[PDB]
Amino acid sequence: TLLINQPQYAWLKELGLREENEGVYNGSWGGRGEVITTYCPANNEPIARVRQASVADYEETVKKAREAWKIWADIPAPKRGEIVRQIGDALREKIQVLGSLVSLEMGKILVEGVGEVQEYVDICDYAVGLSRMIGGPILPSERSGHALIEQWNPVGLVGIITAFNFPVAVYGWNNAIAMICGNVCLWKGAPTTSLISVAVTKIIAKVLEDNKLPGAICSLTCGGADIGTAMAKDERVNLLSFTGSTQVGKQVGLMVQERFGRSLLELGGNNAIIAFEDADLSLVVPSALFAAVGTAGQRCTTARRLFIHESIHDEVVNRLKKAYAQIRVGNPWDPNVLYGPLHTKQAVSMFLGAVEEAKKEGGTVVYGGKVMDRPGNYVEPTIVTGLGHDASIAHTETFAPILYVFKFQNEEEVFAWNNEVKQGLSSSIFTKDLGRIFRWLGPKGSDCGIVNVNIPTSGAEIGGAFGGEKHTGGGRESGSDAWKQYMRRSTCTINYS
Amino acid sequence: TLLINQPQYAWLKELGLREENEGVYNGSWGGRGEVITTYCPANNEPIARVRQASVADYEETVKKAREAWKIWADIPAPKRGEIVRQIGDALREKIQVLGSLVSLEMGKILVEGVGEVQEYVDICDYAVGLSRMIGGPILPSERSGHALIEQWNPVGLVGIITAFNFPVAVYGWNNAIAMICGNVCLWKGAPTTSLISVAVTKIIAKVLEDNKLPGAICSLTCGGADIGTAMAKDERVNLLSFTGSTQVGKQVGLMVQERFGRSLLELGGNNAIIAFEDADLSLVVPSALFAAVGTAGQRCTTARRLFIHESIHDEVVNRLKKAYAQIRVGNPWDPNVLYGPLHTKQAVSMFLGAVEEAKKEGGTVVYGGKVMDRPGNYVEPTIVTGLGHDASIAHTETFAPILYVFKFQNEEEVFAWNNEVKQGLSSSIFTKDLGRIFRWLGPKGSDCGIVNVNIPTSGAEIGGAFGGEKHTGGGRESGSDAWKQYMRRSTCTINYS
Amino acid sequence: TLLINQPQYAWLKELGLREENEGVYNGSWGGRGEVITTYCPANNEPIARVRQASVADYEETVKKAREAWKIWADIPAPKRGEIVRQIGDALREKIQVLGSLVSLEMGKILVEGVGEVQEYVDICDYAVGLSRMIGGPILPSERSGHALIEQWNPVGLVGIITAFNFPVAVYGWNNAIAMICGNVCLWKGAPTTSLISVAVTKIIAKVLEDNKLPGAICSLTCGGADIGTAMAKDERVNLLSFTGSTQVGKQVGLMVQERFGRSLLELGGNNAIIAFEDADLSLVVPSALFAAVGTAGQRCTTARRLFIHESIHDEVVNRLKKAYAQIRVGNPWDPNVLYGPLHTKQAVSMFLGAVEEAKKEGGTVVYGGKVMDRPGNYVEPTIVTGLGHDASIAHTETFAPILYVFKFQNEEEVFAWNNEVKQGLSSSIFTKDLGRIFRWLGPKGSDCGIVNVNIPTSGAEIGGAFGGEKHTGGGRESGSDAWKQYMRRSTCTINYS
Amino acid sequence: STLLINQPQYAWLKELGLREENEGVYNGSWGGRGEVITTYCPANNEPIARVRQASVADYEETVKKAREAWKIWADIPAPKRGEIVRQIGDALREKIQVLGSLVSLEMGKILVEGVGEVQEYVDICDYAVGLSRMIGGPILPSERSGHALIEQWNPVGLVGIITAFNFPVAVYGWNNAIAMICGNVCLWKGAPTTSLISVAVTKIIAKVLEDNKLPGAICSLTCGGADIGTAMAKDERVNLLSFTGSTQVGKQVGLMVQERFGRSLLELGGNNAIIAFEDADLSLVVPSALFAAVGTAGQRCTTARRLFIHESIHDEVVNRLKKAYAQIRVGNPWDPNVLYGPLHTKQAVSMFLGAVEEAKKEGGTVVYGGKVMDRPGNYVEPTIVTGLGHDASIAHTETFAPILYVFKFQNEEEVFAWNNEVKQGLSSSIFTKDLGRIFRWLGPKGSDCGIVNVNIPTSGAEIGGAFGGEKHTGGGRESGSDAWKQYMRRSTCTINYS
Ligand SMILES: NC(=O)C1=CN([C@@H]2O[C@H](COP(=O)(O)OP(=O)(O)OC[C@H]3O[C@@H](n4cnc5c(N)ncnc54)[C@H](O)[C@@H]3O)[C@@H](O)[C@H]2O)C=CC1
Ligand SMILES: [Br-]
Ligand SMILES: [Br-]
Ligand SMILES: [Br-]
Ligand SMILES: [Br-]
Ligand SMILES: [Br-]
Ligand SMILES: [Br-]
Ligand SMILES: [Br-]
Ligand SMILES: [Br-]
Ligand SMILES: [Br-]
Ligand code: NA
Ligand code: NA
Ligand code: NA
Ligand code: NA
Repeated sequence: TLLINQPQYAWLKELGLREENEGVYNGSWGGRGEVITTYCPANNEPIARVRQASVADYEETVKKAREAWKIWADIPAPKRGEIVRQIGDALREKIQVLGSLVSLEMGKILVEGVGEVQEYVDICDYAVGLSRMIGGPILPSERSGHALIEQWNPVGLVGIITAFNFPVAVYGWNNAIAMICGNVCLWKGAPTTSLISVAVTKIIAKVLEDNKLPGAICSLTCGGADIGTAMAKDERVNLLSFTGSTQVGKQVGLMVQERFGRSLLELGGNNAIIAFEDADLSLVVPSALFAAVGTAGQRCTTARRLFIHESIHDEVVNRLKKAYAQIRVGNPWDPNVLYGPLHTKQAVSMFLGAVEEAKKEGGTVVYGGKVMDRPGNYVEPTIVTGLGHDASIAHTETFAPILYVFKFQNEEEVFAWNNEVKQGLSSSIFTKDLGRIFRWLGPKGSDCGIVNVNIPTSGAEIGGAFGGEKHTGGGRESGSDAWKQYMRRSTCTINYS
Repeated sequence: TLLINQPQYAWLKELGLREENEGVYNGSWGGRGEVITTYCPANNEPIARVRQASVADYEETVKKAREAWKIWADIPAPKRGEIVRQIGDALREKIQVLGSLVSLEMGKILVEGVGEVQEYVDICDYAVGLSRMIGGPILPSERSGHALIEQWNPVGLVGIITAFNFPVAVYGWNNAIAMICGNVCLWKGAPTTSLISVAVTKIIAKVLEDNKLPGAICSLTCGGADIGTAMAKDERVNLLSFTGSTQVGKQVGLMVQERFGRSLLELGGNNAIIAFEDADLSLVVPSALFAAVGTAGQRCTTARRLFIHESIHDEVVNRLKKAYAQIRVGNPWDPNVLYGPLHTKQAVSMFLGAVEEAKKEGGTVVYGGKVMDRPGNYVEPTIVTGLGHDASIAHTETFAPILYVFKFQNEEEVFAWNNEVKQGLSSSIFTKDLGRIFRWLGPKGSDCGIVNVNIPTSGAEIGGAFGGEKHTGGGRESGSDAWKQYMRRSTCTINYS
Repeated sequence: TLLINQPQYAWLKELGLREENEGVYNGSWGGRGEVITTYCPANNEPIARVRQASVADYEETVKKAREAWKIWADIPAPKRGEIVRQIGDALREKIQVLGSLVSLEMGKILVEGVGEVQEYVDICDYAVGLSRMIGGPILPSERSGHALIEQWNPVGLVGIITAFNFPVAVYGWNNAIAMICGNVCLWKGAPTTSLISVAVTKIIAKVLEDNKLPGAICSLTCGGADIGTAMAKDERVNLLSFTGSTQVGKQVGLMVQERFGRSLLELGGNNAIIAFEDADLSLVVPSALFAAVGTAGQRCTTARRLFIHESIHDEVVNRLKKAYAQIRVGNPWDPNVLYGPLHTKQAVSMFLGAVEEAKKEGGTVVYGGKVMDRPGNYVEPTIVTGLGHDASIAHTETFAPILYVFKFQNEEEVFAWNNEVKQGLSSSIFTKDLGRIFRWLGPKGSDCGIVNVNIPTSGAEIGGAFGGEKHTGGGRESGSDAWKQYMRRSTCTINYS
Repeated sequence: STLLINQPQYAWLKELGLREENEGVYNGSWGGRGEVITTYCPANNEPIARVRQASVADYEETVKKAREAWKIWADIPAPKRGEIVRQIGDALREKIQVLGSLVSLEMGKILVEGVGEVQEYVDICDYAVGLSRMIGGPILPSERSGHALIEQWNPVGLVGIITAFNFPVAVYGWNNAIAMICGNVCLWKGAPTTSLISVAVTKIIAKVLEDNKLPGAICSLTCGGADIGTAMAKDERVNLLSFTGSTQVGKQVGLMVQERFGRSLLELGGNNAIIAFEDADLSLVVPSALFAAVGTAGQRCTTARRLFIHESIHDEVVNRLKKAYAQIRVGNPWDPNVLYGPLHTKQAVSMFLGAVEEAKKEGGTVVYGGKVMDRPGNYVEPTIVTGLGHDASIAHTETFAPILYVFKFQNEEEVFAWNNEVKQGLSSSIFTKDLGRIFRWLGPKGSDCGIVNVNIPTSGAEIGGAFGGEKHTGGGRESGSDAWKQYMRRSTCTINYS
């Protein structure tokens, strides 16, 4: 009954997957913890099993990673960059099958599964150049006969805890950067995407082994909250990068603070699109559709709040309802499918709870609101009008395709309403007005980490730093000088005289 | 009875000080909380009194600072830099009397009191240029017809809690940089340096008033742990910069993380000098003396551990104990004095307690270890030989002039011994060996924030970022790109097509 | 009789000027060359005299400057910054009287004279901060046990040749930056602005001498083409910064290239404003007025071409003609005057010849075109319609207030017409269209060094690099990383193993 | 059978797409109506194959096609330009052994160095892919309310690239990779004696562009000599001219470009010194000096030509160097583990003999070498001369041959001055353990060169740094740090949005 044992899913064997897989890698493969079965959300059928990390496995892995670090930190950064280059190429070779796995086990559509792998490929290619650039200034000392230099060094072991919804790319952004920065990594992915974590780790492990390097440079310990908490409490984990809910992230951040560790937190979002009266509606409508319903509303950057100027509110709502009706639903790996399932049955329950709460708080479901009558975790993408901007349910992140729509009149009030929530990840305005655009980007504009114009809330690329403010946690990944979070600065005065 | 009422201390009135002073400034002066008297630690005489902040005063001041922010954040950064330029000149004008107040109330020697004010003047002058530079890159988007820009904006209200020992410079580094970055400030200084906080605030207030700017841009709420905890818990304080003990700093860090605020933590040190066999002993001996006994051992960067190669250990210790015997003791503001009192009686008790625990743990006091028989809080600067490098008292920061001396033989072990403690502020080696120097600066070298060569642990200048790692808390102040901690990054994609 | 000998000009003596002044400074004052008398362009009266540099003076000065460099280059950059801070304050003390001298000898209105001095003060203030920043990265070597550092060192002697029209500020930009970068300076200003060059040099000389530094760090050799040519040919002049005509600059550039020196060329402009149909005309008209007629048309950044969309051409021209008629003409020291004389009688002749050439080429003088019947070098500010955009006289820089007006229809053609001239200094569009703005800033936009939107061609500030492309010569001054032009880069690999 | 390409043992040449006669113009189309040149193997003086160079008409057509191509290329986002450069890196990777071998065959340097050049190009390509997501300027805080201030960088347009014989792949590669990601189109004129290498490289690039449906004139080739080079130097359509070559020609090129207010990037001659202090590790100094002086048969721009040795250690170092020189394996440069090949031309051999005689006239003593080797091809003995004054005319002159001039010194100040007294300013190296001396060398009273090295010879450089020299070396930089800015135009842009 396991999908991996069915002829049609034989392609899973191309990723080295079998009926039961080792979920611990530290140079050797193992797993003496609980065996987990993951399921395909499109049909609720079991795919395969992963043997998770026991406490002893965790302990052994940390020690081995730290031993490997002594070798790795001695390799020149440009040479570490060559390893990351080879990782990029290894990912390229497995792009279709790895993206197909993301669609199968996570449930996003194929083009996005593949796109996710491509993101990891792209950050590897970026990191190769960065590996010849990272460092600080040599500064002019006020003291005669002295040099003053800013040095950057690896922090050591970078733990990486990742969410279900970007089961490849988030790890990738962290890995590529942490690696070139001279750190070793320990990955604990989402339990419900354990096969993806295993598959990615196999690809990287082959590269490390082919280059005669210790595998524990990119260690894996599959597990749940138990392993995650161990990481958060472990003084040997010098930086903990955590991508996940604000509720869990808060606790991770506190645990890391308690031990004077470093954390990089990438937490929840409650992202707004705002359409002004001068907006190009031919642009607004598809943008909002994609931002709200893409990945079945399971992106951290998903649009969950849509503010529309009173003058165009009804036309936009009507056009969006028509667009929602045209959405092609089906198995996420099938041709021309744009809409797949929610990742879990619990997510379906949370969706229904949110819809009922929206109604009690005074909103009207104008499209959707129900579970679809078909196998898997499918729900109707949903549009709610009539809530106050400050409705409790609108201020909460429900990780499901529910879009709350609000009217507004003026720019000052709607910027404030963008900013009034506790989340601070992404935000977008649609307008042609030059001044309004630069005000949006300025100190009285959006308070979010991602501040977009005429592109929706999921608009981001490798070259920029990615993350948010407020309850989104403050960390940054990927581009700009995000790398500095994975290194320790020293200010060094050398008296040579 | 109060020093300010004696003709010889009439100069205090040049700083706007009176017998009883208001300790709250927000545009207006007040203070409804407890009245504190501060004392001269050289003679234990009372200087004057300060009316501290009640809860109502704090609430009033936060609200006024937040209102002022709306005005201040709209002022172009270069024009903010002009205000900072004027602050610099205003401090210049009062450098001698302000330096004298620092010597009187805090107890450091006049040249260091004056030097502290000069540090604030210097960071103001640096910040004037920086106000025309702060920002991020315009990056090449992968999307045709799109711009990608990294913007930086003020965080809002910067709370600044400072320690007794640098009662002007630490505030100054935070103020000058926070200001040019478009933030408003709220200062809560050490209670035992309340007159200094008031004096500095008077100087800045006049500049803001003369420029028709709201005074709450540089607010003051004198108080103790009550006010400081309020600040740590206040969601209205967007960034809390805290300089102080690790113990307190840990709790402040936790309170800020609980509310998803930002913290900048500048905590304790336990700084090592390491003298290799090829060291210039004519440089090591006076460097170690200054690093260990300067400010009566009350710098966060004070040398508390001295590792000496076995071949030269006895010669250095003997030469150092001769040097200690020559130190000139007196009132810290008096001519040619090099050594003043400890800041409080409690510090004397802690000094005595450490000296005795050092003995319980097996150390030998080879110079000092006694209180001095004279008015004020004077202790003998102390050298302890014989302890194991891992003696619990050597691993503890005792904020007094006790120098623990250790033998070593090889480089790798002594680098490990630098690094074994929980603190990570400053470190220094004295050697001529080129390879050893670059190894010290590299990934297997010092783990500290300040990594020095042939200059002691007290060596730093405004052009570099200042701060530590591990239990020192990770924050940076002053130079390089420390300004980024006082601002929020956004990554902005503009579809202009 | 000399104006300086009349009682109402006694304020000239506040600048230390006398009836005959030494025009050579190198630590000592002299000048054995020809004695020049300078004249006020508002009335053609002689002001005072300056003893210029002979060949022997020049030779002695270059030798003394290179000797001074030995000392200066050994002073830490931040301490050089301290000298520059003091120069800025010394300029502040004399801002009104120096500004008055600029109005008298050069002929621009008083607010611009004072503004010019303020520009030098402001670049000094900027440079103080930059003196703690200048340098390059420490880079990650691909070689184990090697360091890789980019160092920057002074070039040595920076010769600075300046134009008549910004007789303080151009020198200032070069001086402040060159100085903090560890260079010594040799100034030859415009002979018709000799008193200004002397006055500025007296201010700097006092700072250097007060600080017991050799005065040849900021040397002065007043003279004409002879001294300028010597500088261009002198291998001891490591960098020659030349601000002036394209014609002269081309020859300076070739002379410097022949000897493998460095040049920084800041040459002519032919700057266009373009007004699109969506422009705010209440903004276009006053911006075009200021940009065209400010400084009597004698800025390098003066608007000389105005392209107006066909829909709005006649209205814009009608509004400009009206605005020109309200210009207040007179003595540039009269506080209500907005328009003074051209700098020389030759300039009047060139103006007249350009006006008559414009007519011969088919243009219509719609406003002005005549020499004014009054004392001094006054001409009417002039507007010419009806020429083709590629009319010969329109492609020529005539350094006088003549604005050539053209119609256009589409964006692509008008961007091409901005770009078709040989000059490449400044450019401006007036529009509200977001896409057009970004395209203007992009690879198919303006080809100039200054690319402005909704602000005219004279829009620039010290934080940015200033200069142009094409026949404007390529050099940059003032902000961003313009400082690198005044230093030599080295790429340094250190094998420490 | 006369041509090496028609002999069976060199059939590997065809793996590069080379034939008996090859088109030496590429602009999307291949051609060449100019003079046919035959290039020769310096190891055996045999002709390899032929290349049809550019006529004036070819040049004109190619510049026009390049400028049309620029309109398309500059509109492609920089990261997508980066992706093309990535693919160029991979295409070079595929041909690395055979293109390296052609470098050894046509140019004459040993195989590890020919392979090494191709690897350098691969490596700068990989660097440029990251850089393509990074290039740009700051957004600055305007002093004006309601205004933005932005520093923008845009392509200059057409970058002409003239290269020398001695790095016939790597120098083009550094310029190409960077120019391309910066949105420029390129026009290459390589050394005539390395025409086959230019053709082979251009075939690799052409295939990548054409496979990606891009116009090939993005990376155009016009093989030729001084006539084509001069045209480029005079052409207003060539926005930046990057010239690598002799100081004598580079001066003229720089003057032509300046005359027309174009931009030049000049990478000219060197006269590079190694200085060994009394405290130097001799076990390091000797092999370093050997590699730096004799590597590439003395035909690197960064070749060590002057060796200053402290009086106390001079005789020992010279003796050890003479011993090491006698142990070098000589052979055909494309054979693995041969360490010493021929000079590039018969003319270069004659100039070597002339320089040795000049050294003797000026009072020097040849303590090793000085003669031609008794073997086929342009082989000369690597040569050590002692006894000259540091200011000897022939020591101040760049002779592109393996002649090392050795000098004694006593004091640091004097020997730093002697490093600096020549007109060239490319590379320099000291060997010492003294911390202060090392930082003084790096400081304002130290080396005046563009490359300033410590305990590694004069040929020590890597792609992450900017590469180039000062003084008569011409001032240009290639490869790393912010060298890219020379391939772009800066604009300072004020936007009033209020
Ligand atoms: N790009 C920029 O920053 C600026 C450019 N300019 C340009 O300057 C020109 C107006 O100023 P002018 O003083 O009339 O220019 P000019 O070219 O006649 O003279 C400029 C300076 O060069 C000197 N000089 C004259 N002949 C020389 C020679 N053969 N060799 C060396 N130096 C020589 C003059 O004495 C003077 O100091 C305009 O073209 C204007 O656009 C003016 C200000 C700024
Ligand atoms: Br998007
Ligand atoms: Br107020
Ligand atoms: Br110190
Ligand atoms: Br005339
Ligand atoms: Br303006
Ligand atoms: Br022809
Ligand atoms: Br032809
Ligand atoms: Br010859
Ligand atoms: Br090397
Ligand atoms: Na279902
Ligand atoms: Na006492
Ligand atoms: Na007149
Ligand atoms: Na031969």
